[PDB]
Amino acid sequence: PPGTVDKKMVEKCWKLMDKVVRLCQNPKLALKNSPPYILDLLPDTYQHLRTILSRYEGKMETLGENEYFRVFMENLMKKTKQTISLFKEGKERMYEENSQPRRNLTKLSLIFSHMLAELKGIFPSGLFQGDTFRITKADAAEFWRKAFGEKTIVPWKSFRQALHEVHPISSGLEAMALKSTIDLTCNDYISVFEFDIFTRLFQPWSSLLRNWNSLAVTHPGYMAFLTYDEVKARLQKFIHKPGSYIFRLSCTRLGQWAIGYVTADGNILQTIPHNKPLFQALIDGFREGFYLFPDGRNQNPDLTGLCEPTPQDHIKVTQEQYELYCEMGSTFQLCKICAENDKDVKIEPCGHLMCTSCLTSWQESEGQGCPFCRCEIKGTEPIVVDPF
Amino acid sequence: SRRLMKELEEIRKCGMKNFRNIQVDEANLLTWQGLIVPDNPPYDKGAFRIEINFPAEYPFKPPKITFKTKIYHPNIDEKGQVCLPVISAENWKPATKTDQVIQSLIALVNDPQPEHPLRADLAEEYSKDRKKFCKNAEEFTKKY
Amino acid sequence: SDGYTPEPA
Ligand SMILES: [Zn+2]
Ligand SMILES: [Zn+2]
Repeated sequence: PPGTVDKKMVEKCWKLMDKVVRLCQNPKLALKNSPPYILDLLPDTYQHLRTILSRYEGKMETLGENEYFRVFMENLMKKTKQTISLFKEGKERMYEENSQPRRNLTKLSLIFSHMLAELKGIFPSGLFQGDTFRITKADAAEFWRKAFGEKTIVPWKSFRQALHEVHPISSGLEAMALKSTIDLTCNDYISVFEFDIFTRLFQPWSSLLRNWNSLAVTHPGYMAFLTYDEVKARLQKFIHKPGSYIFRLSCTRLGQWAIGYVTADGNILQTIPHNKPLFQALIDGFREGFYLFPDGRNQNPDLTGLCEPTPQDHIKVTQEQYELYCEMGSTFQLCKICAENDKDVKIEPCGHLMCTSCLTSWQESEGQGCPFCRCEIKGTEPIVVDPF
Repeated sequence: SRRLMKELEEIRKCGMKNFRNIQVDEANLLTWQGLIVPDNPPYDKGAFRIEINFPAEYPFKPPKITFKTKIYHPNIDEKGQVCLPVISAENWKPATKTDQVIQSLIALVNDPQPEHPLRADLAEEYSKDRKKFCKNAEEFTKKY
Repeated sequence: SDGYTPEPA
């Protein structure tokens, strides 16, 4: 239940963003022109937030009680804080190169990029329009109405159940995987925007989850949280194996794919297929000899069979397949102890981070001191304190 | 629980030696079967089967490592039970990855130095009897 | 910087 929003909160958040902006202008990182483009995103979401504050000049109560705007603002501060902890957590390894810290800064950057997309999507020109937000693919557009009416955002549980009615979600881990795919903003909430994107990416709706398991969960080709520059960097090791390719979410064309292949002449190119489902693109490209080695791999999964009335049976996907898939995204905000909830507490005398849920779960079973350094607890504290 | 599934891929991915062939149907995740291969001391191949048993409250209570396929060693018991610190209450911390325990079990079989098993009528032979001990340990691994 | 090209021939 995210609370009411008001200028003081928005400005609270704006100070934490500036902190993050200051962390990233460090030259040792040269992020001035790195794909998600964080030093452009924070200033940009800040500047758009002011616009929202302007359009609601005098209607700040209305705005402040908007479920979406409330969930948004909560998540924006949560994420600007993960970032701050990230730089503090990993220290100099941040200025390394190809390091986990920096790997996570990019995942986060990618999230900020999506967050700002969703924001501009729901608050075009500053005015809230989520209740009239136009889902692109009519079939999905129905599912949403008939299930959330004009709702701009729904809890993961509500969405998952609503979806299960029409697209059976096999089991436990499948739902988790499906979630780290649709929850672009990573806030356990699914927005009408987040939904429109996902339903475009994995069209046609008629086979929504079949497509999603064949293209993303299992397909060695699919890459999660990758930017234009990381693809180029990844395909580098196959620059001598023309035909090697990988695909991912386009960042400047949300809801569209970006395929990166190595050419005959040994170059790495990237394209955003026009008017056609990813799999027709991948089948055709394969047939035409362009896409042959998913992430370098020699066997290229057959996607024919995502075609015509009542298209085949459901591929089997192990619990291991889903686990490996989930480990693709986020995770760094996750608590090492349970590996499922966000770290939200910093044990104090020492300093270990962990989800409050576990801290509480350990003490209740009488576990001596800190779960990490079995040292005395004394007091807890926010992983990242509010701006002073 | 989702920590088990992470713990799993943790060891599976890192194909450590000494520990090969890992078993467990992903419809339980609570019981783990694996095979170990020593080095320094006598011990060698055969049927060195283990089974890790994670209690419902993992990782808040440590897992129990018990041998399902016989062996010698001072501290290790005949029922199967074993006894190392890192996986024993009063010393256990929920942070530790199973990974590093099935490696602190290597410093048990290989180059040992136990305190006292659950039968002095087995323990006392090492303090003075290099013959029948080190023998029925380099022969025992072969005859079973 | 970047570059998205047309779909393969
Ligand atoms: Zn936790
Ligand atoms: Zn600690």
